[PDB]
Amino acid sequence: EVKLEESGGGLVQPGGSMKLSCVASGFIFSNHWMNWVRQSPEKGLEWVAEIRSKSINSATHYAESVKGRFTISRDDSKSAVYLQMTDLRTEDTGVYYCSRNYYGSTYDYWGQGTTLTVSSASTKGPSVFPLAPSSKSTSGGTAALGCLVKDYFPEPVTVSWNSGALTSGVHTFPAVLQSSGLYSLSSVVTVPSSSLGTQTYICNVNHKPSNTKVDKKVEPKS
Amino acid sequence: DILLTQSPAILSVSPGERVSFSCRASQFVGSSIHWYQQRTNGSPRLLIKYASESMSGIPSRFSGSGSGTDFTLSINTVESEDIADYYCQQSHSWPFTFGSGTNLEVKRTVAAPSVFIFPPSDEQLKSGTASVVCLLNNFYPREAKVQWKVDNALQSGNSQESVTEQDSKDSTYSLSSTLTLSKADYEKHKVYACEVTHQGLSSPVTKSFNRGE
Ligand SMILES: NC(=O)c1ccc[n+]([C@@H]2O[C@H](COP(=O)([O-])OP(=O)(O)OC[C@H]3O[C@@H](n4cnc5c(N)ncnc54)[C@H](O)[C@@H]3O)[C@@H](O)[C@H]2O)c1
Repeated sequence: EVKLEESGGGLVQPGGSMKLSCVASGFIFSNHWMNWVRQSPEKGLEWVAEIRSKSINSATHYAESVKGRFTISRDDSKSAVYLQMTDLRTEDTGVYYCSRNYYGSTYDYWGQGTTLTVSSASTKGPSVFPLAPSSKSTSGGTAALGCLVKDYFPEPVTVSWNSGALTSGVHTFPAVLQSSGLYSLSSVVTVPSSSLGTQTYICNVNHKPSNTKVDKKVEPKS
Repeated sequence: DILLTQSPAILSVSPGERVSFSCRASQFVGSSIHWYQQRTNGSPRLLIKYASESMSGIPSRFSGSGSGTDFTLSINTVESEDIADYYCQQSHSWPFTFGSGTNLEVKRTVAAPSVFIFPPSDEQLKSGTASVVCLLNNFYPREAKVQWKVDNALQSGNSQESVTEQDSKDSTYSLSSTLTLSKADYEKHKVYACEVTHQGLSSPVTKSFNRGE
């Protein structure tokens, strides 16, 4: 199985620098051309940079919008491709995908993306509060519970339930920017009302930019 | 550079029907058009290479055709699993470019939301703020109205909504509405109520609690 795994995203001030990494497995890395492709609401999917094989001088190519600011490199001994970004702009904000292109044709494998935010605001880790079920959160045989993940910056946060064992019925809402400039979101799940007080429900919140890793047990109230 | 135009940008089809996505190139690209599917929170997945060649493991209901400048991705029978954004990409010449994407919505029968209200946690109240959350779960169509009433006084300017993308398993939406007050203002009132109207509800649904019970 081919896997591509990016890392290094986060928050940086305008004009700043940041290096993204991607580690590949499942193909002969040194033979293939590694790419970064970014995605934003405004520009959609956008090819950023490519580095080809060492056999053809590890040749690099850049989109015109990043040329002179970004440098793509590879370490074949680590099966790694890197994107060193400098002089970053607000409009460089977006999700950055590691991707293989098959010798100038399809992007036939993609990573999961790593998020870059270019902004002058500061990192802030969230507070996590339970959305506690009762009877006004019980619709017959179904109850709802959740976690409120409030006042953080930048995007993203990830929320899992019971360390990933619970995925059915989960809704993690898009984050909303509050007037304070901080994000907030809720993650909810619907469960059998009979399971309240007999099954444990824990939301696992991770906000990497603040090194926040919180597990919140959500219990019915008093 | 070659511009790929995907129009319409939004398609809505009933389950079981055929749908076609359009990708038009501003210059000749031969057959070098590739199609990708990107589900919500997911990565692009290559479906069709070179206009018509479906990748291994792609369901047989996906096909592609076209050459020159006019290309079509087709899904013969549409299931809710096909809810996604669909992108074309050319590799006829450098730099490679992508279309802006077309979103697929899959219609379904009307589904009224299940409604739930959540008081603010004791934990958050110690921090001087109260968030009250109203959840509308698994409804269709997307249009819904949520109103906050505090001792029957209609609230304005102190709530925000968030809606999920359409669910690829049941074609529904879910919505959260969060009312934010200072603790001082929260403790000045008793009845907190979320009132919901939706095409599937024969009369508006109110979920409420009394502060401290
Ligand atoms: N001249 C060709 O190699 C050629 C010609 C036509 C078609 N193809 C197709 O291309 C596909 C893959 O070809 P391929 O050569 O890229 O890999 P491969 O899958 O054919 O690998 C075969 C073996 O060659 C060695 N190899 C390949 N690259 C190496 C490297 N950098 N360092 C050390 N050993 C290496 C490895 O031992 C590898 O297990 C195959 O499916 C083949 O059918 C290749």
